[PDB]
Amino acid sequence: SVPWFPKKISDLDHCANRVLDADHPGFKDNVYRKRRKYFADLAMNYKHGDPIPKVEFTEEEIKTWGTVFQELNKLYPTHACREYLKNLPLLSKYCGYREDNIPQLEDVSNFLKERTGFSIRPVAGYLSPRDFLSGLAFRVFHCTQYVRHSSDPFYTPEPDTCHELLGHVPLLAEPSFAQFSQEIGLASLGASEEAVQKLATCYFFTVEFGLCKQDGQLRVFGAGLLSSISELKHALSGHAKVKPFDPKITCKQECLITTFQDVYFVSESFEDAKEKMREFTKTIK
Ligand SMILES: O=c1[nH]c(=O)n(C2CC2)c2nc(Cc3nc4ccccc4[nH]3)n(Cc3ccccc3)c12
Ligand SMILES: [Fe+3]
Repeated sequence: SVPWFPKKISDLDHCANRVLDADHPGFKDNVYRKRRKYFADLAMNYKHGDPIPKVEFTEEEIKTWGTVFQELNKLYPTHACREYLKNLPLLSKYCGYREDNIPQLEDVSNFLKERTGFSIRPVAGYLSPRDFLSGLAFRVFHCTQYVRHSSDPFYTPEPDTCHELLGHVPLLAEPSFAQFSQEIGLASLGASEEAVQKLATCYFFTVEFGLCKQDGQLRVFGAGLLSSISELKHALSGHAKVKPFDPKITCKQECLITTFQDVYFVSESFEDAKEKMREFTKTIK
């Protein structure tokens, strides 16, 4: 029968806590060790209704952010979709997006709440697909608060806060994107294991690695691209395989992690991607 799923936004307290390795940069770092523990604990003890704890980031952490931030910002005008470019300066103004400042999740959450009703919840680590997607049903983005190791600013084995803030947040501020995202979460609620994996894959090739066509040009809206200097350039380089976004086809595609994607999917628009998902979710309900 139907598995447990959240019925209200505070119900995410019951799944968001259901979560390093030696190959990771920073395994070797005792200070980074304690820091990550500190971030994980903040997420574990967060309960819905709490202000998200404000963090004093270290100078090393801010420098790492600045390095990623600076290089990525050179590429956004020519690579990011128009919605991304529209919202990014608003975040600069209202949430302190600067090369020399890491935005606080609480500010970003308040900004999004007034823009689309989206909000942030710090998450200690990787959640099951089901739990992660369930947050979106209440317009809750489960969001990492830690920073990648300073040794390698340009690669992270995992979503860190830099990826969340530069990759995800600007589009969550966009009504059409937020509707699309929430509908993925809503479709997942209490769905079968198979449906959840299918929805997770569609989410992956849209929210995380999606491309869209705007005024005849391919642009990027996927968060994983927008926080990855290499793959951002590669995705629009012309040497990449591209297919039309089509849920029944896209949900079969394998989600690669330790490498560039084999293929990227192109949505006509967020509205259209939304309409296709709606048609698709009917066949998996
Ligand atoms: O917890 C998740 N569970 C899941 O099942 N999915 C998949 C989509 C259903 C997730 N996805 C993302 C965010 C995310 N952003 C990424 C960017 C590039 C590669 C992987 C990414 N995962 N997270 C958050 C997260 C937080 C800490 C460590 C790993 C992942 C999850
Ligand atoms: Fe992500």
